[PDB]
Amino acid sequence: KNIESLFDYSAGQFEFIDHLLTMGVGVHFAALIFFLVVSQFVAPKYRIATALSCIVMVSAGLILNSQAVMWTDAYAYVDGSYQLQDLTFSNGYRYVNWMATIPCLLLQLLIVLNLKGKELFSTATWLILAAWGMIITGYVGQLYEVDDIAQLMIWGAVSTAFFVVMNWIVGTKIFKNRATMLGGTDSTITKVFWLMMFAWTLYPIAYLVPAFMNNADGVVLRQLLFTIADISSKVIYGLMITYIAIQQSAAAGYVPAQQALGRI
Ligand SMILES: *C/C=C(C)/C=C/C=C(C)/C=C/C1=C(C)CCCC1(C)C
Ligand SMILES: CCCCCCCC/C=C\CCCCCCCC(=O)O
Ligand SMILES: [Cl-]
Ligand SMILES: [Cl-]
Repeated sequence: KNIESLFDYSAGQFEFIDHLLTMGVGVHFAALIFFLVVSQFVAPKYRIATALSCIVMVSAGLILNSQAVMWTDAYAYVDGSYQLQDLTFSNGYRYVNWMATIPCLLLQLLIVLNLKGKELFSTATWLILAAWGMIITGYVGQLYEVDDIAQLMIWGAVSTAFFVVMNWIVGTKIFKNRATMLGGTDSTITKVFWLMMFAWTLYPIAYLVPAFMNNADGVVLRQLLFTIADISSKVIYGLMITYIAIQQSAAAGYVPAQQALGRI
């Protein structure tokens, strides 16, 4: 049901996609160790924001690892090209993983925005419901990326509605709570918003690839877009969230944070 299954791949195409996924694994698990070691310099009220980056690194790293092995399982070099065998490859498992990873990305944002208690629980709940609506409708949509492009487009429009509303909740909370933030991170959090708008928008572009580039090179392009998007939305994002957490920790008087920033 996926466009990947439609084509044979050149050695170059096949190996490049393998390398993209493998590099993806390496970057996320390398970042994992960084987040782990810097977590001790985060104040208790923000430390979970850095823990969530560890959780996202392993979750994302595992899905990329799984995709890479699925890729090599599904294709074998036969008569001069990589051809589909008995096992299958699908990006559908990425969508399932987003059900977990996107709530984690959203939660760590709410934490460094200094949301607490009732507002935190209510905002997270609405955000996660919007996100799940987006992911589920998008998942249904990509079931038709070969059979019914029109249906892909309509489910995509519904998903985009959830996306836009989710982004509005995010922006509203960011620009409202920006003033509460310490150590100059009121400025930093503004860049985080724009990073999210940029990086998360790469995913619907990848979703539309079967509509505007239904060939083997389109398959490469989509994996390339996912790679840019994953690294930006999880790793670069996580680094900014952790920076914000440490900076606010230091400004709040947490001595390990002050000491850590002092060494650099
Ligand atoms: C780490 C993974 C992330 C941040 C994934 C984000 C995914 C999206 C923003 C997906 C958006 C979609 C649309 C807005 C329309 C087409 C269907 C989706 C689900 C690909
Ligand atoms: C934050 C951005 C992270 C970027 C990650 C992607 C790094 C590698 C990017 C690709 C370089 C272009 C490779 C040339 C493609 C050759 C075409 C092919 O062989 O199929
Ligand atoms: Cl604290
Ligand atoms: Cl993920």
